[PDB]
Amino acid sequence: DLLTRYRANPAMMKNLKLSDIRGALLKFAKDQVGSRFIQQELASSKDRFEKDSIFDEVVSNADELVDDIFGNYVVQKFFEYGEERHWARLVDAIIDRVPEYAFQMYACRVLQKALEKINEPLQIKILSQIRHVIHRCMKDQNGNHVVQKAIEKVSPQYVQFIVDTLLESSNTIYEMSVDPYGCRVVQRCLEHCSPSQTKPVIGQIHKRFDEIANNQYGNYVVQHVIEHGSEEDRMVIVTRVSNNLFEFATHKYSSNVIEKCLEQGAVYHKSMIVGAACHHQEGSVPIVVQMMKDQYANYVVQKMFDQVTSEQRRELILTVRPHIPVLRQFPHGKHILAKLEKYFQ
RNA sequence: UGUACAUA
Ligand SMILES: [Cl-]
Repeated sequence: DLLTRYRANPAMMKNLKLSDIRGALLKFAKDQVGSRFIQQELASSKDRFEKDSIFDEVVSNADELVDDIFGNYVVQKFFEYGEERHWARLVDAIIDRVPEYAFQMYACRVLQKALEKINEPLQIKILSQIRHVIHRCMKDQNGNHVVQKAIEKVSPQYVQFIVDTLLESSNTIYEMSVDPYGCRVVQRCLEHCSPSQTKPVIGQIHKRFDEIANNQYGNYVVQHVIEHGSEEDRMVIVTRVSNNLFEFATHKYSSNVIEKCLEQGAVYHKSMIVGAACHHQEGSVPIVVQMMKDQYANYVVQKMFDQVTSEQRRELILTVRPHIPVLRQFPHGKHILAKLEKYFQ
């Protein structure tokens, strides 16, 4: 009603305050114009008691606001000015339905904002609800962002249950690594968890490495292992890539994994890949020249020339050059061997 | 000539 009146001429109630809303918070918070009023007031006010004047009403109506298209923004703003006592009341208002809020488009942003802002005891209280639904939650279109947020903002020892969920069955890190949302959880885990946690997670990735490497989402998991795994992980991967260079290079997704090995590898890593690329089986064209005729592997050769040492390049040039005008015959060869003219002049 | 990552 005051809402319906304020909507008429908004800049005509320019002296409206937060405590003039104190019975209409629900209607205001669920209204496009009303929620923008509340937010603009919370951001401009330097008055703790005006802000707290509707806070009791935000708490009382929280469960109806957290998954509202406009109310979720209102609830979130009340994490921006508290300390623990103010954060604890908010968390209590929602804690019991956190298992559902994590799956919801709007309410999941309240859960993320809470983890962003509240102290660690309160974070752990939110995670204790997530424990119940964590497997579903990891690969939910909404739930994965809450799990990602947990891994980024909570110390590693209190997300152990998330890591143990990735390891809950033999096929779980595979299942997660090929899921469009699950794969982001795996990547956050490789970025932020302790080596005690990432070791068995990476161990499982190695077991089904080829499959994950050529999956449209798993290839990012493998790339994150190359960057965030141990020196011994990079060695097991470069070694396997080198031994199967042509097969990795000629497939859509796994070709990016070689490029990552080239980009992040040390000199001896690059040496093993160039070595495999230049081996000439007594009855065949060298692997590198075949790679240059392939829709994906030609980009891998280009990445090679760009990242390897001059002496490793010399080995490539001396193996390619007895076969070039034979390569211009091929489709896009003109543009392929032109991008490499820099190294043939 | 070849790949992702969410709210008015
Ligand atoms: Cl949804």
